[PDB]
Amino acid sequence: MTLKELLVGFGTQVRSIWMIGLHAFAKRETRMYPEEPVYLPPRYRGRIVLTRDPDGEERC
Amino acid sequence: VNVIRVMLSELFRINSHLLYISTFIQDVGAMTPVFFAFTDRQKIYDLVEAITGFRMHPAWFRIGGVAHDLPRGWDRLLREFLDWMPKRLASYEKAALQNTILKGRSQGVAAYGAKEALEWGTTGAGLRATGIDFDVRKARPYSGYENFD
Amino acid sequence: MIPLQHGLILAAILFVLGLTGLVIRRNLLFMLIGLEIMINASALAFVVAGSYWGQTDGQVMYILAISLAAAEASIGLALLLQLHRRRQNLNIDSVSEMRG
Amino acid sequence: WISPELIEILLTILKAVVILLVVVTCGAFMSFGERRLLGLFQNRYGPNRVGWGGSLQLVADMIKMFFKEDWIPKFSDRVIFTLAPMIAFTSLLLAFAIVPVSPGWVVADLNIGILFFLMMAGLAVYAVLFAGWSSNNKYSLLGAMRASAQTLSYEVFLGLSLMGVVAQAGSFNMTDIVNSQAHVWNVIPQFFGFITFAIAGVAVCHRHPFDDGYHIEYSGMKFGLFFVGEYIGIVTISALMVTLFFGGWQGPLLPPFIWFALKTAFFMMMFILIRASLPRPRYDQVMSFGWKICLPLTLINLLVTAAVILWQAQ
Amino acid sequence: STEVIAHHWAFAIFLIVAIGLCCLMLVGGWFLGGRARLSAKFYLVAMFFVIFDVEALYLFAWSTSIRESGWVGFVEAAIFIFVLLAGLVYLVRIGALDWTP
Amino acid sequence: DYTLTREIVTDPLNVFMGKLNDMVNWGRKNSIWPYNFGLSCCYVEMVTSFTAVHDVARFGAEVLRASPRQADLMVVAGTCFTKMAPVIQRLYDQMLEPKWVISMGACANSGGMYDIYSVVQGVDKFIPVDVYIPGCPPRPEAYMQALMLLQESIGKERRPLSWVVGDQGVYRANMQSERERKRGERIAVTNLRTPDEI
Ligand SMILES: CCCCCCCCCCCCCCCCCC(=O)OC[C@H](COP(=O)(O)OCCN)OC(=O)CCCCCCCCCCCCCCCCC
Ligand SMILES: CCCCCCCCCCCCCCCCCCCC
Ligand code: SF4
Repeated sequence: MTLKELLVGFGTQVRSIWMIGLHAFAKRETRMYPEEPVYLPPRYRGRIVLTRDPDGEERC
Repeated sequence: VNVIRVMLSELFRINSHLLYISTFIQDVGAMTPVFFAFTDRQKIYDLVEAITGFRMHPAWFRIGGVAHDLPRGWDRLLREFLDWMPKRLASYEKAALQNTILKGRSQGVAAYGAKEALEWGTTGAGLRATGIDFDVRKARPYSGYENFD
Repeated sequence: MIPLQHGLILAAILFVLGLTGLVIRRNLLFMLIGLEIMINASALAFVVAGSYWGQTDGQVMYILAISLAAAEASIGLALLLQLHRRRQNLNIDSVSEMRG
Repeated sequence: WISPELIEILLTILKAVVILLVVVTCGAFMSFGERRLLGLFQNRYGPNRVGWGGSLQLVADMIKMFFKEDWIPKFSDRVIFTLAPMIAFTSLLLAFAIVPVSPGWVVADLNIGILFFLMMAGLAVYAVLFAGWSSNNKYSLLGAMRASAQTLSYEVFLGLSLMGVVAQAGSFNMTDIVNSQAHVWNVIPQFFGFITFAIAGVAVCHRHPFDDGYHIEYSGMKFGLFFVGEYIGIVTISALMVTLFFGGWQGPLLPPFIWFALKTAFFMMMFILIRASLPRPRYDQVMSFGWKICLPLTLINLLVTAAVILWQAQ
Repeated sequence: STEVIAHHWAFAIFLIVAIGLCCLMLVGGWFLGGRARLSAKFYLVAMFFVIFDVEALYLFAWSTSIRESGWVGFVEAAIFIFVLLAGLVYLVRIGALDWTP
Repeated sequence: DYTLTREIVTDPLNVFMGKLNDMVNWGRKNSIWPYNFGLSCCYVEMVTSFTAVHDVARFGAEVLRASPRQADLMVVAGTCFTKMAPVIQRLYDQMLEPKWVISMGACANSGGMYDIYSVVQGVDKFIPVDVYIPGCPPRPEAYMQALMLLQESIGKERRPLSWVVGDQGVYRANMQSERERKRGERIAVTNLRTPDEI
């Protein structure tokens, strides 16, 4: 290919090298499961239960 | 109801487009930015989990409305996500989408004109890439999309 | 301490083995294999002769010999590829249309 | 049975055995470090739970490969199928066999050196060819033909890249190559030789960005043989680049082995960065870069090196 | 010189232990655990590699003794490298090294 | 209690053979290589677990081989369609011993919501399954929890060290279920956060 295309390609690869290194120098975003428990919102749709009334009897 | 549905649709559209861009970058040969794109998808999933209670299939729209109201704190999470997104988008673009190898692998591959898109029913990004400005959100407005700039 | 005669006998044995493989095999690939065996045997004999006299001329003609062997193997394998491309078989007895 | 010659024999054999064991363990632990550094490069932690710092993960992989059921295809040629991982291991192991780690700590002080490395590179492409053919698979055969053509296209100028360094050194011996770097490291005059040798060494080890595969049918300890052989090859290429372009063991303050290991680890981390960052160029682009660009560059570099070294030879 | 024979023995045990270690690694892998048309461009690339590797070996022989060969050796290898580059340019231009169509 | 595959048979486990089986089990759980097989939504959450936010790689399960001969664990993550069931069976038969199965999501568990003409009602209809995850889809940390469950089931199973000696049958422990194990702490839950907040 042309020399200008080669120099642009080498520049883009060196820029990718530098950006991946700067990603390496960043802060981790990994949740430490199971050691760090997963935060779940109050209306998260997980395990089903049957609940009770305030008097103590089952609501169903 | 219309604004809530538009907001949820745009959040999921951003999620799907992020996945598409990251998977294309991985399929060309750069496997790094799909991880950060999935972190951004995790932020979107945090907001969608807070609003609808589920990550990927919310089952939240109802006939005549939505299943619940917006929880107190949806605007804070939306603001945090909107602050998060543009720097990551620029980072992915400059790291991968402006690189020469992916451009050479992608440009000039399986091209077609407006006639091929029309006769084959091609829609979405391909049809508008052929120069036909046909979007459903503009031509046949729905869900109050005429009130958005 | 190593006789020149013994290396010459080893090279001659390799040469006659390559010649026998060149003669008895009617597949063209084994004929080319035999040709490389003989040219390597002659190169080995030349190296033995050069090392007996303590001269670099044996290794120099070894270099010329392996250059010839490389180019000749390239030409022979191109001809073998052409034969397999047009006739779909490597029978050296099939190329006998010129006789008399 | 006490004599200086016999104890020198035994001690030198012990140094060679220690070098061999340290090299194979360094290749295996640096495959584990490849996983860890890829995790670091993409903002993760990688394997860090199996043992203190994740160092016991490699033993778990070795146990899994050892106690996996050994599977060979019935229609495949058993001898070549067995032999290809053997070559892919041993070729780059004895390619390392010439590298001087420290003054007084060498395996073989040969009069050829990087010539022996070139023979080991030829054996490596033999390993790739044998692995492709022995699988009894057309797809793996075609993939091996492509990979072997690429390996040839970069092995064709690997030696000419090293030619400027040996031409300045004036001898094929590696100790003389290092001793010619006592005042200036060879990376400064042979910059083009350095980049061409780096590209060629990455390509002959089939490391990214130079990787219907020919590894699909391999399983059990043969696949582990392929991994430890290729990672030993990464170690060998890094140590060769250190000892041929970055002064080898020469350093101001630290012990020579410390400087050599630091430069080798820097080049290993550089190889992990090359794996993590660069996308994969297409095959035709890769071989056109191998033939059109780098080989004339090595030829011109050798000519300029000869002209310079004759200009200063008053 | 005991150092030379010591290095020869070190190379011998290095070779033997490396090959045997790979052998016993394969043996231990087998022993343990229960059980229950290609185009001519390939030829052209290999041929070009062979020819340029022989010309490379000529340059290998040159480069180790550049200083005592003098400037005459330099101009000789200049003609050699110019012939190599002319052949390479000839191969590139006609499409011998062009894999893509 | 254990069960055999060549019935219920007690624990057979010399101490050196016991330590050798323990270290084999340790190396097998701490190095589990999943197979890159995609069916449906649950595979999207599988590759979500492989990414940077979740980092499956801490378990040593990121190697993620593209050939079934090199894989130790098959994660069926998606729907077992009628056309895809022979592909699943052939892929599982291409594997080598030892091979475990993690069923991910409701479709691979039972057929899920798709009680339809073109869906096989559970992957256990034709291939044996070791772990099941409820979910549609399971979140990536649920897949992580199943990975640890498979590690626990692996670490107390008995397999032959070699084919030259010993019993050649496999012994998988009849594990106590997670339901009856966690019933003590699950019923004691009294109050939860109201769904009107974040
Ligand atoms: C499957 C097995 C296939 C066969 C594998 C090998 C089998 C034999 C293994 C045992 C070898 C025993 C030791 C051999 C001698 C070692 C020492 C030696 O070569 O010394 C000779 C020479 C000395 O040179 P120098 O140190 O400079 O001395 C100054 C001048 N007196 O130094 C030299 O001349 C150095 C150059 C020769 C080095 C040869 C190294 C081995 C080459 C073959 C590798 C094969 C790899 C496996 C197959 C690959 C696929 C085909
Ligand atoms: C990646 C590096 C691989 C190196 C393989 C060979 C290792 C040899 C180690 C030799 C150690 C002793 C060196 C001489 C003594 C000076 C240092 C003493 C403390 C180590
Ligand atoms: S269980 Fe649900 S999420 Fe998983 S494949 Fe089926 S429909 Fe998709």
